[PDB]
Amino acid sequence: ISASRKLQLKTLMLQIAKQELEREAEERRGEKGRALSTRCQPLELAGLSFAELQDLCRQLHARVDKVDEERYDVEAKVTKNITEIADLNQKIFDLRGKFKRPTLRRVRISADAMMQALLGARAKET
Amino acid sequence: AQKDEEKMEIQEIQLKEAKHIAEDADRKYEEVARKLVIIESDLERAEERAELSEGKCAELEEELKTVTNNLKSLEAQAEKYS
Amino acid sequence: AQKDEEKMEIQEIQLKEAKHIAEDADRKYEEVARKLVIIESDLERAEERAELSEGKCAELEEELKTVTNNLKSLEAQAEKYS
Amino acid sequence: GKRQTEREKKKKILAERRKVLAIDHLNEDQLREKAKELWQSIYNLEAEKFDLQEKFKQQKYEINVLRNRINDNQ
Amino acid sequence: DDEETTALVCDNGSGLVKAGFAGDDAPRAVFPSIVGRPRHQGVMVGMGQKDSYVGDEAQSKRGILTLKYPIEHGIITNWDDMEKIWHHTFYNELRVAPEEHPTLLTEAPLNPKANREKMTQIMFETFNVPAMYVAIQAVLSLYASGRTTGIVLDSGDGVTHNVPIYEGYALPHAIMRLDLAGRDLTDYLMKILTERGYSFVTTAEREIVRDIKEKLCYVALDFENEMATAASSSSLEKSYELPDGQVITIGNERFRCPETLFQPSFIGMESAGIHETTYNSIMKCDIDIRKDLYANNVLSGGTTMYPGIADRMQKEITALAPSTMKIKIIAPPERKYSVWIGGSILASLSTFQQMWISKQEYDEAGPSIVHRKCF
Amino acid sequence: DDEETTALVCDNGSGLVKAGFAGDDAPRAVFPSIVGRPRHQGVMVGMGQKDSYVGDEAQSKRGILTLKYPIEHGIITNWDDMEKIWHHTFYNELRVAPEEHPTLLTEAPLNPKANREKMTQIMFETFNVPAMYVAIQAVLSLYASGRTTGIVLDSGDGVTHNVPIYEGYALPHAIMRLDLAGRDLTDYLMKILTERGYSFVTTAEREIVRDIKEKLCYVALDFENEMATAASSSSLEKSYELPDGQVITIGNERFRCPETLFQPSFIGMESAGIHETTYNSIMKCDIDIRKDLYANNVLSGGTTMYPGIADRMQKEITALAPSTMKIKIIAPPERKYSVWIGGSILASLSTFQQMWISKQEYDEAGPSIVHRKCF
Amino acid sequence: DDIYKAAVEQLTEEQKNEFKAAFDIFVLGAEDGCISTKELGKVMRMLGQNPTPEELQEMIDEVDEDGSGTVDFDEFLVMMVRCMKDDSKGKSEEELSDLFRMFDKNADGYIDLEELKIMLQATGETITEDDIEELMKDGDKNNDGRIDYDEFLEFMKGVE
Ligand SMILES: Nc1ncnc2c1ncn2[C@@H]1O[C@H](COP(=O)(O)OP(=O)(O)O)[C@@H](O)[C@H]1O
Ligand SMILES: Nc1ncnc2c1ncn2[C@@H]1O[C@H](COP(=O)(O)OP(=O)(O)O)[C@@H](O)[C@H]1O
Ligand SMILES: [Mg+2]
Ligand SMILES: [Mg+2]
Repeated sequence: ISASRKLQLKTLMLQIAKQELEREAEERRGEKGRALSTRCQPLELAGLSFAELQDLCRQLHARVDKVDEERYDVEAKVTKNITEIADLNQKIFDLRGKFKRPTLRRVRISADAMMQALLGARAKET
Repeated sequence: AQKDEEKMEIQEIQLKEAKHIAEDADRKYEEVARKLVIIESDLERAEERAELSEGKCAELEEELKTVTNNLKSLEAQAEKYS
Repeated sequence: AQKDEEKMEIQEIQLKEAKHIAEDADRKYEEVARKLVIIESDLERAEERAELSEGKCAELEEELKTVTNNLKSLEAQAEKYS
Repeated sequence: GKRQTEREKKKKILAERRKVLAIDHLNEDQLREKAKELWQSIYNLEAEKFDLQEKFKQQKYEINVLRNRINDNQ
Repeated sequence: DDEETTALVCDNGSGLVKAGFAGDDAPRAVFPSIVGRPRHQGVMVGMGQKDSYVGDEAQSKRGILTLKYPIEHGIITNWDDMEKIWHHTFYNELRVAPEEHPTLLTEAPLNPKANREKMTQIMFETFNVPAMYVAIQAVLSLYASGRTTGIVLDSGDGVTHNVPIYEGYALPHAIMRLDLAGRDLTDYLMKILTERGYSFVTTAEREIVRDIKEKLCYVALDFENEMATAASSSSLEKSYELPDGQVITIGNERFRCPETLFQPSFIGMESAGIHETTYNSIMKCDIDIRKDLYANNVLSGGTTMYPGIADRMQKEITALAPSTMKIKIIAPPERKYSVWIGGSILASLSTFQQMWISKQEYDEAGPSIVHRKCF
Repeated sequence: DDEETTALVCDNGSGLVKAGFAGDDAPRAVFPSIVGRPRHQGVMVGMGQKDSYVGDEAQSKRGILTLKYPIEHGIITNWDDMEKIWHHTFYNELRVAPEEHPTLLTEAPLNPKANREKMTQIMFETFNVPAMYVAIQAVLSLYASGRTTGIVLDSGDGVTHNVPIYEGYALPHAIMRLDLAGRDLTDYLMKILTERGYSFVTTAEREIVRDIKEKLCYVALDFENEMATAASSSSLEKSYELPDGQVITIGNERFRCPETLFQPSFIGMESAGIHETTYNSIMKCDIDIRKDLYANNVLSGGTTMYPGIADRMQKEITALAPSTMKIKIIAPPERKYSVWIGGSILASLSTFQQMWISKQEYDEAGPSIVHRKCF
Repeated sequence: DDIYKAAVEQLTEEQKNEFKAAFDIFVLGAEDGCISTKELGKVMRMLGQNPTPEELQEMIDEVDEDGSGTVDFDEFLVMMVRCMKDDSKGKSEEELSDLFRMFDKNADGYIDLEELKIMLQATGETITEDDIEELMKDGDKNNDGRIDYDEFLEFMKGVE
């Protein structure tokens, strides 16, 4: 309940934030692992029918074109959603933004200066 | 005597500053009082306007109900003559 | 030195006078500010009640206009009926 | 130009990704290196597509949060 | 709701875009169709100022915008702005992606073909809907009344058209389209207000004059008697408070603004009023269905909401028509959204479910598919 | 602090130069902008007598100097003295070399171009700053209030200007700049004090009259009643001790000096007071943003610190304005430094960080760059 | 004020006595031991700063926890440590929003007591139920029962 307990609560919230950041990083690591595991397959092309290899390369190129088309469609949709989200956030900021701008206070000099000012000429050791 | 004179000068400085503080406080007090009177007048005007509007609304409600009843009676008569 | 001590004495007199007047003015100013807050709150409540009454009166007038037009139309219709 | 804009995105992306591909003249080594380049392109496309799907999920979350704050604005 | 798929009943209109899912009673989102770029310079940095406010957002910042409607008279004159309006309607007012919903636009009769073809091309290429269908704005208003015959006068804000229908068979040779509508009445009111001293010029103040017209104007039962009464007594002068104070008093401008409908000579138009183009539209029909059309005259559209028009029009037609026929004017209280309610009903029908223009059909015949069997 | 780079928010003003680093609450050094050469001969040798005392040093030796302000009405009339003032401000009051700090000057609206161009040329050639930006003195005062709309009346000491702003879009056609300000009030007070016997003539005694004006004068709520009261009772006569004794008693000169603001006919100026130029500035705006400007009237600048002005101005505008609108006058206690606080806030913004006039840009286009996109 | 309250609490009894010696240096002549506008104003005039009592009263209100209008020895200590500032910028709003979303595993747009106690269990430290209720009440001024984006932002407003 004390101010020490409030500092403990703040430190606990900071630790929770750090744990969430670590879990986000490990989730990204898992995403990379799963993406590498599930996506494609390596190719061995040693000493085969080279015209047949060329035809297989052409079919793979067609598949790559299809994948690129789908990727570009999803890319355009993602960009449009990003623009819409930016517009909505701008609307929210214009609605309830305003004078929530923080500032700092520096007119009051440190406690040592205040104490030496109140002591007068006595303040020499501290 | 010179020490007493210096203390006297310090006291006069303190006196002048205290007079400044007192006069500023008085001026703030009287200005706030004037604003208070003005707000009182404004509240009185708002009371007047609201009461007038309420009386208007009651009269409008009664006349509306009367005209509605007349309208329904004429509707029935129109259906009969149809 | 005699004159300086006289000045010290009148200085202390002025100090006491000024500080007492300052305390009285501060207390009165606080009371006035409290009363100003009270009256301002009452004024704001009266203003919002007035706005509500305005909206009510507007709605009532719209309804009355509609009903009156329908009434006049049906009255003409009943004249033609007879 | 809207229909032109759709045709333009699709056709110009195709033209950027289309090349004069003559697999006949290439030997085994060049053919396999071209396949490796294609696999690198596939890796890039899949990585950016997964980034896009994660961005899509974040977009849905942001939309929900914006709706909640709109509700809180009354 | 759940599985399944609902249709989007959009209705472009001219002045108010009305949209909503099929099967409801009222449109979900109704907002003016105006796109206004800012016109001043702008000095605050980081305020998040956009380049174009559309829809109902530009009716609140209209003090520093230059609003411009993208639809002049039924036809669409500025395709980029119309595309922007549609995009806003789909994504922000309904929040449903168009990739998973059929659409049912509406179009005035006798409009240019290129407008309709461009509309379908946009809907299929940009928004990429599954299937869209374009319907005439009067047949829907006849649906909403629950009739199957009748001659409907749909006096919108862009254009007033008068489509007679009998037993479900429309008569294409009897459609009388007149270009006087609510916008011309707003301009004429703004022009006659200058006779008292009030000058409205800016495109933003046209909205204020529109509000005055909506709230105060009414149609006189007899014009000359009202002109004589307003010139002697002062029982008509109704006052109105501008968006900043300085109340104004409207005298005999009240019933002179909407009188233009019955005497289009006021704004210099040659044609006859809406009271006589209906009678002419009836007389072009066959001699055996004139009684039914006389008895089932339907009113629709926004501009037919003036207090006292359903009596003036009946009096005028009774004067014109033969004395034996009974003249009845159907004026439902839900006049403004009548077209959209009819659109919802039509989209909710099972028999209609195979009339949509499916996307594969458009891919095979191009945008000119709309004029074909799928009308 | 540490790494990184802070901006210098200087504010030339006319009467008090206010400066300080960006991101604080109050200016670091505030001192009068006067440069006074000695005028007598001087007989002591080796006393270390300089040739010109600037800033706050010349307010202590003013007994043997001839103080002369380098800024008359917003514009700068004596460029060498202004350069001296800037050099003092940078090197002795802040002790930061300008080679490592961006600067943000402020300028009144509707000022001559040559003044602004010379200002930027000096800042880039003599002091050799990295980048400087010039901002209108009213937009900053609107920043400090935390608003985004409102019409701000910034009655400084040189010139009083009244810039209306809505939603961040300034209205350039509604700026009403009037050249009555604190200096003319000082001269008029010095001129009416002669009616009791006190004659102040020397340019040094103008400072004493300024102190009298600051400490004693107040704005009357109703002018005629105060004139009648001061002519019967003696409850207003407040005394003041000159820098040498001989106390003086100010009678009805107390509220007659600042009354010139609301009746500029006292000093022979034709124009209307600050109570009516605000209403005129509002009425030039569009009809739909007048309510917001009425409700958010902002006061700033030093001269608006008279005790009782925020009530007189509200009473006057309420008399002029329509009875329905609510008139509210924002008078923050930190009025004097409002422009500088706003300047600090603007310089601390991230969105603003790319609007500075970088030195390479000046090298490519010359001093006329300030009128260009980088305003 | 909260970080300053924590710093004063972290002082031992000896450090509190040293700060009370500082207090006595500051509060010379104070009747009630509380530095109202009087002593603070005289000290400010002595220092070379020329403030108004509004800023001092706002400093009090940030630290006046009872509503008495005075600044007692504890509140005076917060006034003392107010001479230095470090709680600035509130960390990063984007970081806080992302970590709040991570906290909101159900993505409801608000934080529930269930996920809060789940994260507390993950931390595992001793929990004060009264302080948890106080935090929930302060966040849920609208009385929704769940901590929101603005609610938790104002929880960390001015905090570090
Ligand atoms: N209550 C009303 N009274 C009078 N006129 C109205 C009223 N409501 C709308 N209007 C007029 O009708 C127009 C709206 O017509 P609407 O039916 O929305 O056109 P559209 O067919 O394009 O949808 C407005 O411009 C206005 O001038
Ligand atoms: N407390 C005060 N009461 C009355 N007038 C004041 C007060 N403080 C300053 N002034 C007047 O305002 C002027 C200072 O205005 P200021 O805002 O510094 O001008 P600038 O815009 O050039 O900075 C002084 O010349 C003085 O006449
Ligand atoms: Mg229509
Ligand atoms: Mg200024």
